[PDB]
Amino acid sequence: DKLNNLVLFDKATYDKLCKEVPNYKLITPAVVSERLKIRGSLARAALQELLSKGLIKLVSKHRAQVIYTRNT
Amino acid sequence: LVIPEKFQHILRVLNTNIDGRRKIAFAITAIKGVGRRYAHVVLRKADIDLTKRAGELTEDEVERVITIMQNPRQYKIPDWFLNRQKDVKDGKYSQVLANGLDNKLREDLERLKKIRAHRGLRHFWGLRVRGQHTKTTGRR
Amino acid sequence: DIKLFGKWSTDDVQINDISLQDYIAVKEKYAKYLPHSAGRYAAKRFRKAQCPIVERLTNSMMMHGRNNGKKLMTVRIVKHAFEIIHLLTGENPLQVLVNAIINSGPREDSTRIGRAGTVRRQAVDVSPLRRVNQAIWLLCTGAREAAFRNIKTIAECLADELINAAKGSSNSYAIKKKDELERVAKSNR
Amino acid sequence: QSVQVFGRKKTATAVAHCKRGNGLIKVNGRPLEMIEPRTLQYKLLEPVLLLGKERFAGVDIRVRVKGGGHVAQIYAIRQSISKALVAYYQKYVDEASKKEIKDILIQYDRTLLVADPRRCESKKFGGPGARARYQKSYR
Amino acid sequence: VQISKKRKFVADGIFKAELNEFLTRELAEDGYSGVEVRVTPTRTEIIILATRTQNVL
Amino acid sequence: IHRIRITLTSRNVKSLEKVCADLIRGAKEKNLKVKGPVRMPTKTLRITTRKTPCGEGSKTWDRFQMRIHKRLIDLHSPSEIVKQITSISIEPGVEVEVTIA
Amino acid sequence: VTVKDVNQQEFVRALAAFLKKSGKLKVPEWVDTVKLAKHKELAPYDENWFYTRAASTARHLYLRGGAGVGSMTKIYGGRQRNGVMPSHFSRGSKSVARRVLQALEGLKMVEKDQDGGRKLTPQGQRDLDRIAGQVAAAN
Amino acid sequence: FTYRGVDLDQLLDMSYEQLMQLYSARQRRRLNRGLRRKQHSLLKRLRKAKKEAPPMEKPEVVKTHLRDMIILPEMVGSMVGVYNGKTFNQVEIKPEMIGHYLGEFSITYKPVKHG
Amino acid sequence: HQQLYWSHPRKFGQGSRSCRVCSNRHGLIRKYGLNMCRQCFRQYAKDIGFIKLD
RNA sequence: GCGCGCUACACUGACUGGCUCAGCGUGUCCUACGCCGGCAGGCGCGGGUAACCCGUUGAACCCCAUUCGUGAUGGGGAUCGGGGAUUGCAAUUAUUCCCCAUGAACGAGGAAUUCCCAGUAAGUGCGGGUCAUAAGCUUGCGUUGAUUAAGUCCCUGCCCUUUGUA
Ligand SMILES: [Zn+2]
Repeated sequence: DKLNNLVLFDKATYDKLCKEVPNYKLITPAVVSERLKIRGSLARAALQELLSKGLIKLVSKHRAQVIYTRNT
Repeated sequence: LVIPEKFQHILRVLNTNIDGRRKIAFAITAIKGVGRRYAHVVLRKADIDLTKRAGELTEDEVERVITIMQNPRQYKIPDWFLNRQKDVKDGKYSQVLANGLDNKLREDLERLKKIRAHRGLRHFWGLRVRGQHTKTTGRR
Repeated sequence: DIKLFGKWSTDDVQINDISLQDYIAVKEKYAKYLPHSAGRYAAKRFRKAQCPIVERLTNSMMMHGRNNGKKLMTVRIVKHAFEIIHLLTGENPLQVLVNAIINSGPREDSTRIGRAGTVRRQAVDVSPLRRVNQAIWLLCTGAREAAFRNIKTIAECLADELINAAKGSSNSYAIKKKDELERVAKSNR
Repeated sequence: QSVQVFGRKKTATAVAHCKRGNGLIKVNGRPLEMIEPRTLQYKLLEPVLLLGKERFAGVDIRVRVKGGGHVAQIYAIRQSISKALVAYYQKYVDEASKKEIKDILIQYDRTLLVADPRRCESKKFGGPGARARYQKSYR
Repeated sequence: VQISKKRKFVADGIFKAELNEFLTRELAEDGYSGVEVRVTPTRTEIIILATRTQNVL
Repeated sequence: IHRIRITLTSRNVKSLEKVCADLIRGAKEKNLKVKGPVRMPTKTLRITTRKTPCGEGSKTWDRFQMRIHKRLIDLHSPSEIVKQITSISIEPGVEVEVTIA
Repeated sequence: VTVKDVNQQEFVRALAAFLKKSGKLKVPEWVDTVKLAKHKELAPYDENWFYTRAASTARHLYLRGGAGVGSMTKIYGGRQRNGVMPSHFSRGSKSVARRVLQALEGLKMVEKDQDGGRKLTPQGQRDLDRIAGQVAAAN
Repeated sequence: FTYRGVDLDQLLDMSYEQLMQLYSARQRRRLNRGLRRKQHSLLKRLRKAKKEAPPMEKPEVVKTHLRDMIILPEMVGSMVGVYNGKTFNQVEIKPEMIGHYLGEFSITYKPVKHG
Repeated sequence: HQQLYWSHPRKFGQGSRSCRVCSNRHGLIRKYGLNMCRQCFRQYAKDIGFIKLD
């Protein structure tokens, strides 16, 4: 079916990200975009911003797959 | 990243429905007579940040993009980019947009059909006009 | 000592079934730093038995037309996949791979005896090598196919597939196909 | 005081010049870690990890690579380094030490000392490749 | 100006071939067997092997 | 007497090796400084044409090879001696080109 | 510490940043508009591509000497995709390579060779080897 | 009427040189390479055929095998019989067709009707 | 007359070239300056010096 | 309406930038270097009848960053409008080549059917032949590099031996 994903964050999704993302077993642009109904670019930008704050660890960086994870 | 306060969901520019969701550089390719190359240079010449989404552009910015798209020559866009370089009638350099390109095409087709030039006759019959084999292929 | 990608140990890994104990290579004397060997393991018969199971996986990964000789990229797909595996489940990825191949292998197959057009099959046993072959083939086709036209990448799709396959989840393509093949053998007998 | 040997894979050739010194490791004037196909960096570190740095202590090797392709060059250079060391530990050390190196290198992978002889097979008329033939249409 | 070794060795080939074709069509009747050409910058010699030389002279 | 070089070029290997060896041993016995045979890359001329005149068959191809073997021998000897040593050595199926400086 | 001792990816970015900071590199009028080859579909994304290209050109000229406009056009060549026709190797733009070399000559980093090509100047070799120094220092 | 922002009345008086750049790249190259004898011979025939004609009635037909002649401001108004391989096709050269060839206005093959 | 007999230019093109043997202008081998038809070359290959090895 | 094929249907992917490796073999037409043009190309002056110069043949996939986000979309580039160059005496039924614009079918293909066992299949470029202009063709060369089999006469044919035949 047609997948109408959100280009920009809304308040109902943005507060949900800052609370819940921060603690998932595996961190990546794919699963975040799929679960929260986000666009690929915004979901990829969100993880970079969370790394700048310092809530999430970068496990390995690459072109194809960037893997993130919760700390402790 | 940040929540948009006044996200213009649909843009109404040059009698065209532009989707703000797509990034501005590729967003304006939806306009006929504008490709993925001419769009880029137009935005770069107006010194707008291409990173911005088409939905979050201010009134003055989109108005600048329209006025620089209409009259390219004034804003130092080179001669070799213009869609219409040497116009058969008046012989000037211009970039023709949606309605203009459709009007100019049907006019150019009419001009060729008027004089009974081979290309005109091949156009009027609904055949190929670049001299391909029309036997084996090009069905319907 | 020797560790896969210099960060995964090959001593803490354990084989379950004795049948495949000499047909899954990953052990002390087969411990390699990378999957990429460029050996002559398809030179004659029963030589690929001595191929590292990680190499067999990354070799069977570069399958479809556009990626036929693109090994250097399957090695990094498997590297990322192994990292994703470790992040999700916690324990050694090589154990998860072995568990996946142990579960995924069909034990009783069906062979064609009769004419073409009509279907008439005899249910027969499967050799330990053929069990390993089909297991790897099914895992890769499940990964590949699952991630073909959707956003999740091949790396996390292969990981997801091996997570499901290792703990015998019905969601795994490899488990569904094994189940069906054994059910068809059960239908014939 | 020095020895000079070649490692070969397909049409790739890597010549390693081994002399005495401070455990220097350079290929075409570049360190191993700075070689372009970084994905296979470990393949260059194979001979130095297997034997241990202590054996390389009193040896400077200078490798120069020509011909072949990227991975073929990687297999040429990693073969050349090991062949250079065993040649040096043959000529200016006891044979016992050379055997103590050789057995470990062979026991890991035979490719490190013995060259992979197979080459790109000749193409024949009637097809695109050496075996494959063009499509044969009946009616 | 001088031609390449490749073109030169080819040229000598055609010379041999054409000379043979001419000699065959001329001395067929006198059983022309074969020819041998030795080349020296002083002067190049052509040696005709035929059944009855008395006639070909 | 300065730097005469001798370029021996042939299609046969045996005749070329024989004649060049004779030139070398002929020069060596006279006590002349000689730089030995410099073997250049063998030039292989390839022609690949259809077997058939008409063009009806299974599309078979001939493969015609032509080999050119080139040897250089260099002498530091006088032109008078070089002329006679180059003169004596003649063979049908070798081309000799002598150059000075 | 030398250019060969450091990573060649980070080195270009460092040298590009230095060439930007100098603020005396004569950029053409058509940087905003023109492509970088016959076979590129779009203009380069980065606004400061001229500095990265200039940096790359200097690094190439450091690694081997006697490199003309033709050689530089051969360096920045790629795969021309011809739609339904199969893809062939296409060469870079000559003008961009010429203007880059002219612009670097402007800095007195590169000068013309008596043999015919262009070699890096001792001032250039200094600058390049210095940049390598701090790129190495940043680990 | 106008061609490339130039009305016909000053196309006529305009000389051979500055007419070159007004035309498209192909014709410009052709005029740069210069016309041979038969092209001039045709022009002479056409200007004579026009000169001898009445001022009201159209010039008498000039027949030709030259399909590869470029239309010039001189040739506007002329009656040209262009050879199609079999027969001659009569064309009145209008002002609007000042860029093309004669060959384009005389079709060689009959349009295909299927059965 | 004199200016229409062989008047058409033949500096280039398939008509300008011809086989050195049979004067045919089809399937012509013009590599290494052979300048000979493919049929004629196959006949004269042996005595030219071209040999069939592999 | 059929028969060889080439490009695709995308995220193991496109796009932009950076990094780093060939082999066969051809040049009286092969081309370095300098200048001008966005580009196709335009001028000027050199080397090579060739392990000598092009050339250390800085090739492409691939490798490492950037942007894109399942949307007939930044997949795909067919068809069409303008221009600007090179061959050639001559380019229209457009010879090739470049630039801007236009943005079709195509979401892996029914019955059916081809080719192939290791440096093989396949992906991927390069040279030769045609060649004034010139490769979606064939003929060669490297480059990255597999899955499955070490068997059978079931289908399609083949060889030998027995018989049977109008
Ligand atoms: Zn002939």
